[PDB]
Amino acid sequence: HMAQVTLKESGGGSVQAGGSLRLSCAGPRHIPGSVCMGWYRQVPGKEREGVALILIGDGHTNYADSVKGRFTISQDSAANTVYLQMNSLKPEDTAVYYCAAARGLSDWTCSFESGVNSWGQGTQVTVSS
Amino acid sequence: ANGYKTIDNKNFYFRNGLPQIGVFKGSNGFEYFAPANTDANNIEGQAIRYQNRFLHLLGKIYYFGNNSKAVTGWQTINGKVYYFMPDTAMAAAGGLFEIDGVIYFFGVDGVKAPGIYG
Repeated sequence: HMAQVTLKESGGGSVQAGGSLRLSCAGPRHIPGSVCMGWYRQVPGKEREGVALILIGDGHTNYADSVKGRFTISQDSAANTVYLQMNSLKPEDTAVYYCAAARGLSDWTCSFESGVNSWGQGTQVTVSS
Repeated sequence: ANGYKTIDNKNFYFRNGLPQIGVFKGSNGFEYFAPANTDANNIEGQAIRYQNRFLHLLGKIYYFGNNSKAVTGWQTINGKVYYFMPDTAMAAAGGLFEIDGVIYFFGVDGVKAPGIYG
């Protein structure tokens, strides 16, 4: 079983179209089993969507098509912590970004589907025209 | 006179009628039966509190969780993947290991290399 973990978030901010921002999300130092960490985003009024996940300690990445080639997810090389480098920001990227942790799939991949175990409280990112 | 014993509310793991030092599985999971004066004046071979940390013992590597018991199986610790062998709790280390029919590489420090090796 995957116990719930606390996910502490930092970063975000407000930029003009075209800018760059970074998010960070830290989990506890020890998580049994395999773990995918990363972000989903939700605009108030809209549905939540996956943004990017990475499998900690192995490195499979999964990106939403709408952010591929602009946002990059990486992990810290000494902690259960991930980073989202949000380059080339567009107004449509404006949302609350929520850190997520979920079990890795048996083939060492992460999916946005089939359940998230733990959530962060969320970070607002705002991009203006 | 062999095996796990509870004496005066302390736990020991006996062989040859003497407390052994090491990480052994008693009725209460894998515990660290430590040399005297490792923690809080424990006596020789007494199981000690030893939590949320690695243990290096005779060139083997263990990880103790929040209940002073050594973990087993896949574990994600400090950004890295480890696999602690179920029957010993020792980290897989030093080369190729076949786990559930898949081959992986683990470094000398027990860290799993990215990817599948066979």
